[PDB]
Amino acid sequence: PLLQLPVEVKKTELNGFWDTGAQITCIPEAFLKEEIPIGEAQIKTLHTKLQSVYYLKFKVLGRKVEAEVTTSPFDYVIISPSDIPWYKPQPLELTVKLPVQDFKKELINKANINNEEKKQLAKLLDKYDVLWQQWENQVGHRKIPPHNIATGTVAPRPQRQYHINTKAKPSIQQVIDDLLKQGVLIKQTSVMNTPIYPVPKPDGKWRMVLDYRAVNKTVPLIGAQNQHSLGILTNLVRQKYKSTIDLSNGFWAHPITKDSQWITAFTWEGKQHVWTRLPQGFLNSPALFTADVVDLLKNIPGISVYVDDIYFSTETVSEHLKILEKVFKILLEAGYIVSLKKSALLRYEVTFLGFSITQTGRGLTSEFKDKIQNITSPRTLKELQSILGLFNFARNFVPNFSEIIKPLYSLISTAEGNNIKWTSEHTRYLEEIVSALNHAGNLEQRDNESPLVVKLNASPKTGYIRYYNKGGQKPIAYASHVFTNTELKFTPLEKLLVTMHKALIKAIDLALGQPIEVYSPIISMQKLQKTPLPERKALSTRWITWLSYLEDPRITFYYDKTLPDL
Amino acid sequence: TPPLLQLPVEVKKTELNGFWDTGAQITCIPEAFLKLKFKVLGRKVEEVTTSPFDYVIISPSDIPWYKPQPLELTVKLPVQDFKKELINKANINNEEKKQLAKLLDKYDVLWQQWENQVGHRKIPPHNIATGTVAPRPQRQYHINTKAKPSIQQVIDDLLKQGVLIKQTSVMNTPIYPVPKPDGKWRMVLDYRAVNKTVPLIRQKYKSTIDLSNGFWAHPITKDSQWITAFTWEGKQHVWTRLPQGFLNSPALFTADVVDLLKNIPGISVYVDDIYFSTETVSEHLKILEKVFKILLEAGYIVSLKKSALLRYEVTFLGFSITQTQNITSPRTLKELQSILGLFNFARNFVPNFSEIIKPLYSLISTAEGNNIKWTSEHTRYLEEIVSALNHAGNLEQRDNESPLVVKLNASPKTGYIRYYNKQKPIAYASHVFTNTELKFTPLEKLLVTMHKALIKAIDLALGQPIEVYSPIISMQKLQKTPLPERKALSTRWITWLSYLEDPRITFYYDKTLPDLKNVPETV
DNA sequence: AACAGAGTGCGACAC
DNA sequence: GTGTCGCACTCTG
Repeated sequence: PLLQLPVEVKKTELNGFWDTGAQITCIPEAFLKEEIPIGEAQIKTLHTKLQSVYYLKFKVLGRKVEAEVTTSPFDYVIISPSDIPWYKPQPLELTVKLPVQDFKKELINKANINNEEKKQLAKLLDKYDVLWQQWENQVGHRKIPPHNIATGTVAPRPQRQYHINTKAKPSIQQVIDDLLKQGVLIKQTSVMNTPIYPVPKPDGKWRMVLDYRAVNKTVPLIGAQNQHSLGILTNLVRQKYKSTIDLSNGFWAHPITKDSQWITAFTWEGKQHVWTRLPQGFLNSPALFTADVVDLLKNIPGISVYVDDIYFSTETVSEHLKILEKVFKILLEAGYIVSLKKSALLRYEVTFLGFSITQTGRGLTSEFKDKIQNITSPRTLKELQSILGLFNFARNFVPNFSEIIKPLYSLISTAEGNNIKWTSEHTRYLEEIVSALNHAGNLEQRDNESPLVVKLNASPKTGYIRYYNKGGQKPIAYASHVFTNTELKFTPLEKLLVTMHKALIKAIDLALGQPIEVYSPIISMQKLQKTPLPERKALSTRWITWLSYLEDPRITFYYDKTLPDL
Repeated sequence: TPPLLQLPVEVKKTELNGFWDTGAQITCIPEAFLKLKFKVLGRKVEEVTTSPFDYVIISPSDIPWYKPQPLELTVKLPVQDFKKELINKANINNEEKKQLAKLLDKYDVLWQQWENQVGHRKIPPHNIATGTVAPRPQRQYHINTKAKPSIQQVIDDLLKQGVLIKQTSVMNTPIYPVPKPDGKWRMVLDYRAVNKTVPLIRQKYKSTIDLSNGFWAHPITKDSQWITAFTWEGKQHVWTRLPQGFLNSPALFTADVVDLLKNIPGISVYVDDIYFSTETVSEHLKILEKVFKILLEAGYIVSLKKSALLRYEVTFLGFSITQTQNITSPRTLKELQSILGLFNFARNFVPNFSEIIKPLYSLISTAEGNNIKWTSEHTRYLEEIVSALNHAGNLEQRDNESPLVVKLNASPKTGYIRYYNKQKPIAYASHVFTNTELKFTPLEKLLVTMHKALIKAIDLALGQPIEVYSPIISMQKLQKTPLPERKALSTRWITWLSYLEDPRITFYYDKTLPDLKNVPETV
């Protein structure tokens, strides 16, 4: 199974894709630049442009052929099937077929559109039936040149395979046989060999990931920075109708060069196999994959893609359906497929990257709220760091989070070894955290076209910070700073100022080039510049940071006569 | 009428940039491969030799199917309307003005007719990875969505010319966008973490011709490209040329034009501008053709919009190129009081200061209230204190071995800088604020007087380190700023970042000499 | 016995 | 003191 056909043009060799939807064979423009056009016809593209028809001879699979071609936007050949009536690809048969008709039916009934709009929806999914995952372990075929992932200078030491869990050996076995049939795996001896280590899932199945740490040591990390879960969450748009589309087995769609394949080798039940697409557990497999998908969809407005999960939102369902179809088409020509089960399209609210995007705003999921009620008091340091780490996820949703978490954070230094000094008063602290997070509010998004309002204030012990959009009533996020020992000795103004400094470090990124406005209990900034030196208790290096903000043009300050306290 | 362009090549599973020269029928390729048959643009054919650089020369006789086309970007500037403006702005005699128009039109290949158009120097490419330890890759935050299509069009244009290519690198530099005056945005590359790992490298008729994006005309070697990488729309983009914001890119840029024009006397280039002056209009036009020819042959392109010529007045280095201390008397006690503070530094290095300064103290005390009476004799006793300080009073000569300390400050209408040597100063400075500068904020006033104090500083330094002392604070914070709070900077602080990234000069704030109300200099 | 990003705090050592 | 940079844990795909 090639699923890409060797095509030879002008004594050169490209790849030809057999497109049923191709009314005409296209061809890269570099080959038609010397030929004479024979006709002009409107040609269907993603963005129906009028192209010119040619007459060219070439050969596919080695057999001479010839017909009417046209210029292609890509470096590969789109093939009208009528141009090669002798060739016919066979269908696709793996192990377990999925209930794709059930996936569609489920996805429509959950859709928040009307019955007339629901019909428009139902037609669209039956139309792109070729786009949805139809078998277990079905992989797409990305039409990009293969990656050379073996960018190393020193060779890695081969690993002896260690123990595979017996409970996983049937699950991997089907995957390997399913991946072998689609050409993803190849039986091949190799210099390198790495251990296959399945990771569990909530369902009885198991994942194909491998201990690639030895290989990872000899390969440099790709420096691209295209995963920012917070930046997406804080900057996505939240109109009426929202939807998420989950790519399926995205790694296994990116081809890797043959010379780069040996580094992926692993041993399974006696024989040594070699990956052909980006394997899982490899250090550059994320950065390479997520680069391609985020590059593909950049021009789709209002979109947000995290690795293989795609969110967007519009106000009217009519536009949502147009953009949705545009997305499906871009994925299909690219060679990607979509898991319909993992995705949900058209709802007043949907959960994205661990938060629920309700019609009112970004909030904590019910699934998370159950996660935190169901914790017991910790017994070891690792347990303390897990309860702390889970709590930390929700930090932005309560005005004074950094207070109630401090008594728990302090317990890890006083603890010696893994044993910890938990008290009845300590458990009480744990309960207060959960109740505030239980009753925690709903968070706003960042208006990328409006100034950033940052309202700050401080008490003798800690300093509080809330962010808003100019005139916005619900905050984007909460923050607060516990004054350390050295900060406590500061004058009340210097406490306000070290609170402001810790805000602006964050608020500079939050503005996205917009202006910034500061509301504070400080009457005038100019009197602060001339505060007597025998009055300022903090060091001079802390006062150059604070005074520098008065010189930044992107920020102005304001006095707000609201909520003083001490 | 835009000019020709290069073509992508690839030989033996190796990606390379390729260039077309009409002359040679012998292609040449880097020798490292040759321990014949290869593809260019996708089509493949076979007669080569070795090349001087990592670049490839193609034989045009080898690829008949390829006929180059005029250069096409996204936005075409009105080249003729720029040409007529420089004609109409030329305060020169009319028949000569028409003759210059004829010369300007003759070189439609030197001017830029395309937004974000780049040139190309046939110089050997620059090895800019001259550090020893690699910079730590840097993280990136989400970009303002309104800023993306502006930057995307700029990147799309740079990709089509081959300036930017999509390549994965080990390193990564942040990118932050900033508003332009119009509705578009501008891309900034925050190369500080990169910069810290690499070693640092007049008459009647006047004119200023300004090269356009000269940085992007300098090829950089292939093994030095990885360090320039930034991540746009989730893919890493690598520069094939000197990037804006790199350390040694301004130095390597202007060092090329001064040597291009080394044989022409009287030139004065600064970063991106070119300065020439002549006695007549006949000589002025003869040098234009001489200078324009060198630029074309080398490979730059100049923007007619940003240039000015044949004017009795031009601007250059922030000043006015015209044709070919002291104060004003005080009115209230506040003016006189800020005078005493100005010269309070001099009590240390001047022997007879107490007696000269005694007039001032007596006037402040005798006249109660805010209404001061200052006799016309007091005005003359300041006339001596000015002239006494500048002439020769305890002024040490510049020591070429020691670093230079410069303390600057400004009044509302005038600016006052001074220079020491790591017991008394070297020399003094004075700037009167123009009508545009007079409307600035006191910070902005105190800021132009630093630029000007720094042009003389780099002159009087003779290469030594520099220490700047001003009432500007964020200068010193920007100098040493901890990396958790590094972040992005506002437009004004970028130009001074270029000065700041210099490991030789250091900025300080000392809090001395306030003078909010000092009467201006004499007219 | 896997990967990458985001986030947080702690903590030994630097200066 | 302020500051680096490695570690721990959590979340996301």
